[PDB]
Amino acid sequence: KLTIESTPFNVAEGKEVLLLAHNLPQNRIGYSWYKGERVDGNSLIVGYVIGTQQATPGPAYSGRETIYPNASLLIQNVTQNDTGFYTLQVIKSDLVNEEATGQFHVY
Amino acid sequence: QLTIEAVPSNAAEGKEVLLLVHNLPQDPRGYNWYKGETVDANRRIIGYVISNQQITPGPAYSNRETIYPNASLLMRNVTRNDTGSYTLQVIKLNLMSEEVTGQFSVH
Ligand SMILES: [Cl-]
Repeated sequence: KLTIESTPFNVAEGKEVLLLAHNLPQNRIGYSWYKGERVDGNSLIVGYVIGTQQATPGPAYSGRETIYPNASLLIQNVTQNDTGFYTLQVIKSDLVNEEATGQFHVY
Repeated sequence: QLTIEAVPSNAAEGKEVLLLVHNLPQDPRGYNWYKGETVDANRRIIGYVISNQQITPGPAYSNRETIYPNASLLMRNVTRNDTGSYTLQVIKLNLMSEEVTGQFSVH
């Protein structure tokens, strides 16, 4: 089952956090990361097409996020407003998509 | 503007409801329907992949639902327990998405 691990969980203001996706589906074709606990267009950080490596920012994009081909999301120079839940949707070739939510906490 | 129109909006038990989709984006790749107000794989009713016309029953499929190539969802044999919200996610060719939620009631 797709799960998100934040490392570290407790992240000092100004430092960075890496959100790792474990158990990716084999027929993955893209990713979308969202701020909060749900898929929601108003909270899209970044979308990503694996094959072209094309990242597309959304309204929650800060310029401090980087999405990697294994779906990991690095957030740099974190602030108190970055604190909380992040949700990954993995888009698959059959569109039987999967989601997982992770969390970190800025201190 | 992507919208759902429930036909009818308030249905009698045993009858049917069609969730008619208006204003699909250009370059859809396919669709998924969800029970409730949020995209959630566990609540996925059924989907459709345009390129190979693949229909994808999900965990919330109840043997009453049909998805049409225009993304509309037909539910046959409705009951009072179907009353509530239903959410469509459209995946575009570039793997960006749009979500919209409609509702209907059964008396
Ligand atoms: Cl780290």
